[PDB]
Amino acid sequence: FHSLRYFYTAWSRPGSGEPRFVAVGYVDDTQFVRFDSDNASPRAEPRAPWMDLVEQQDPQYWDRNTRNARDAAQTYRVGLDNVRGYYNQSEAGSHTIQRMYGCDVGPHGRLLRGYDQLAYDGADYIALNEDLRSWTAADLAAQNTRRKWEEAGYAERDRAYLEGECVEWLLKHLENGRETLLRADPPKTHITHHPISDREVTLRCWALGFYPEEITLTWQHDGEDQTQEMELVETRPDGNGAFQKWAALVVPSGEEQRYTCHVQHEGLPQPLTLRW
Amino acid sequence: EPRTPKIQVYSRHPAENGKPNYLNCYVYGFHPPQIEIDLLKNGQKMKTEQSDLSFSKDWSFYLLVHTDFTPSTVDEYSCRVNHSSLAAPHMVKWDRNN
Amino acid sequence: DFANTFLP
Repeated sequence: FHSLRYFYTAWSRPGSGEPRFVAVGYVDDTQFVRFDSDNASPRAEPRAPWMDLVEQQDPQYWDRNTRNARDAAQTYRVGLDNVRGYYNQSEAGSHTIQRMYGCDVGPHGRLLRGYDQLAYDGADYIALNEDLRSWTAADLAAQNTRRKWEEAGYAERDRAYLEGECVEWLLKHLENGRETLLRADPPKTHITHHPISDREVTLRCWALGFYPEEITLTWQHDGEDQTQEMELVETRPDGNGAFQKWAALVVPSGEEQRYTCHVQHEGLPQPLTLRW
Repeated sequence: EPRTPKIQVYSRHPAENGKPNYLNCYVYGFHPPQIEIDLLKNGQKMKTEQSDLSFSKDWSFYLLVHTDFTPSTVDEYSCRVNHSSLAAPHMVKWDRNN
Repeated sequence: DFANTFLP
């Protein structure tokens, strides 16, 4: 399946200026949009190639999304003071509101899940339920928001976007961005070798330039899986729009040939098996 | 209560010398969002570009900071991160094979 | 498009 997701962060800056508001959109693992409220006359801006064509495909796209983000930044600067009062916090400290919303779509452009979720200082605050008719508030302070949103009928407007508009734009981005988004790039894999002592040696299994981010790297010894024994770094961006990961075992010297690295990724034909 | 940034320093492409490359400092898993990230050439600061702030499912932020860089057969590259979860800035050196 | 934003 494919997903369109937006990530909002807003935070107060006591003693330095107004609150800051940053928005980024993503189709799957590719960022296509940003907004930063700290620019003079902040505009929504393209972060992926196919977005430099939306101006001729939808002549109003930038103006209405700019407008939308600017109102969002204004709404949350007030939301920061509302929520701070809910928790009876002073104006001295900085605090953070985050929002994550978007849609998961399977084949034939059909909606799987919609979601809209908010965090305050990094903890769950309020979330739209899977049925998109209702809200879950994480604590008593967030029930202030729940009652407001329920009375005002906001879940229905959220559902309207998530079911109609979120889906339609996922499709448009997928199609207009076919070459970037619909690709699956295999990893480029190799094994390096570092000894530490004479009874032990580090074997590091590398995966470079793959898209999407989803990947599994597994080390086996004689077919028995070494997951509990290995060192996996968290998958990292390569900076060109793909990702890197490595897995490493420390193995008895001389026995290198009894360890295999299994690599699974969505655009490999078959899971690969590598040795040194 | 702040969340401490994890920090990876690496090169986009497997490093050979004479090749101008891209040095990445990827810092992730942290909170609150205010943070400072620089790359340093032999201890002295560089000029880089920084990704747009985003966050993961657990609400922790991640940033990528990157610049053009040319390796040497010996020369020293590091990334300095300051965050409220740290008593002072941390500096992590870019090494050969990680 | 961005969704609408609702006031906490």
